[PDB]
Amino acid sequence: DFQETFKTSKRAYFAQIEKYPKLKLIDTFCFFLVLLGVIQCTFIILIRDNFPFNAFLAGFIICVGQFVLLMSLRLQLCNSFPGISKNRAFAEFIVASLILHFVCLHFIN
Amino acid sequence: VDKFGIKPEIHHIFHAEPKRVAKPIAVIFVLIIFITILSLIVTWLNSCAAAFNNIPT
Ligand SMILES: CC(=O)N[C@H]1[C@H](O[C@H]2[C@H](O)[C@@H](NC(C)=O)[C@@H](OP(=O)(O)OP(=O)(O)OCC[C@H](C)CC/C=C(/C)CC/C=C(/C)CCC=C(C)C)O[C@@H]2CO)O[C@H](CO)[C@@H](O[C@@H]2O[C@H](CO[C@H]3O[C@H](CO)[C@@H](O)[C@H](O[C@H]4O[C@H](CO)[C@@H](O)[C@H](O)[C@@H]4O)[C@@H]3O)[C@@H](O)[C@H](O[C@H]3O[C@H](CO)[C@@H](O)[C@H](O)[C@@H]3O[C@H]3O[C@H](CO)[C@@H](O)[C@H](O)[C@@H]3O[C@H]3O[C@H](CO)[C@@H](O)[C@H](O[C@H]4O[C@H](CO)[C@@H](O)[C@H](O[C@H]5O[C@H](CO)[C@@H](O)[C@H](O)[C@H]5O[C@H]5O[C@H](CO)[C@@H](O)[C@H](O)[C@H]5O)[C@H]4O)[C@@H]3O)[C@@H]2O)[C@@H]1O
Ligand SMILES: *[C@@H]1O[C@H](CO)[C@@H](O[C@@H]2O[C@H](CO)[C@@H](O[C@@H]3O[C@H](CO[C@H]4O[C@H](CO)[C@@H](O)[C@H](O)[C@@H]4O)[C@@H](O)[C@H](O[C@H]4O[C@H](CO)[C@@H](O)[C@H](O)[C@@H]4O[C@H]4O[C@H](CO)[C@@H](O)[C@H](O)[C@@H]4O[C@H]4O[C@H](CO)[C@@H](O)[C@H](O)[C@@H]4O)[C@@H]3O)[C@H](O)[C@H]2NC(C)=O)[C@H](O)[C@H]1NC(C)=O
Repeated sequence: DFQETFKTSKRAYFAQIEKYPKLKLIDTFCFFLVLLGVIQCTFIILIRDNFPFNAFLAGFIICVGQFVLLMSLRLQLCNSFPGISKNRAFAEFIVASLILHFVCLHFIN
Repeated sequence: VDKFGIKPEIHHIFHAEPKRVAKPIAVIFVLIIFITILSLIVTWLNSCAAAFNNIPT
């Protein structure tokens, strides 16, 4: 059952990431964006304190936000939406990313 | 005997400044994050292929 769908999906996935090179860049980025969030959470646990809560959140949310924007890009890039082309779906991504980076550099103070 | 004698002194009691972690631990974690960024930047250029083929001309 599950142990079979596992190989099936792994096959499909690696096939796609090899066929299209760019769909690996985003994936690598997303993987590391997880790690950084985990590192921050581990810090919060290792010290059992979250004194700069503004700072902690500004550092965790920039990762969550970048992850979700990358996934929106990967979905708009694997199968384009009706009125948005691959280009416009990269410029929109850039604008949203820049806005996120600003509000996050304003939150940490 | 109200308000006829010297009065006991009052002194405000303040709170405590929140404890900041010792700089060694913070330095260790900063190093971990820097190593993670480097590992990403090299995973792109090594295991993954960021081809840099189509540089505009
Ligand atoms: C009746 C009523 O209502 N009332 C109200 C009012 O109202 C009113 C209004 O106002 C008016 N207006 C005008 C203009 O005039 C009017 O109106 P109107 O007409 O109505 O109009 P509107 O409103 O607009 O309309 C509305 C609309 C509607 C809503 C519509 C709807 C619709 C619909 C459709 C529906 C929708 C929905 C839904 C759901 C549905 C949907 C769908 C579905 C679901 C399906 O009129 C009205 C009426 O008439 O108002 C007011 C106001 O204004 C209010 O009041 C307020 O309140 C609040 C609250 O309260 C609450 O809570 C509390 C607690 O908190 C409690 O206590 C309370 O209790 C109370 O009450 C109860 C009952 O009554 C009783 O029983 C008791 O006993 C008591 O009494 C409650 O519960 C409060 O709070 C307030 O207070 C405040 O304020 C004041 C001023 O003066 C003061 O005095 C006090 O003290 C307080 O304070 C506080 O707060 C503030 C803010 O808020 C501040 O400023 C201050 O400072 C303070 O704070 C402090 O403390 C606190 C605690 O205590 C804390 O938390 C804080 O902290 C924080 O913050 C800070 C600053 O910002 C910071 O700093 C911090 O942070 C730090 O730390 C931390 C920890 O450690 C850490 O983590 C961090 O990191 C840090 O950071 C820092 O540092 C760093 C470095 O290191 C740096 O970097 C940074 O930067 C910094 O930051 C934090 O934490 C502090 O401590 C008041 O009371 C009333 O109520
Ligand atoms: C909304 O509006 C309302 C009203 O407009 C605001 O409410 C007022 O808030 C005042 C302060 O927040 C409060 O005043 C305090 O009341 C305390 C309790 O009073 C009742 O009990 C005592 C006996 O315990 C009775 O004598 C009294 O009549 C009442 O029945 C008092 O205990 C407070 O006294 C202490 O503070 C004042 C002001 O600093 C000092 O003059 C006094 O000597 C006391 O000082 C001790 O505590 C301070 C720290 O607060 C220390 O700095 C000081 O060195 C003393 O410390 C010793 O004692 C403490 C234990 O108390 C001990 O831990 C320490 O180690 C030392 O041994 C003060 O009188 C008003 O009553 C209250 N009014 C009403 C109607 O509720 C409300 O704030 C507003 N909302 C806001 C602003 O958000």
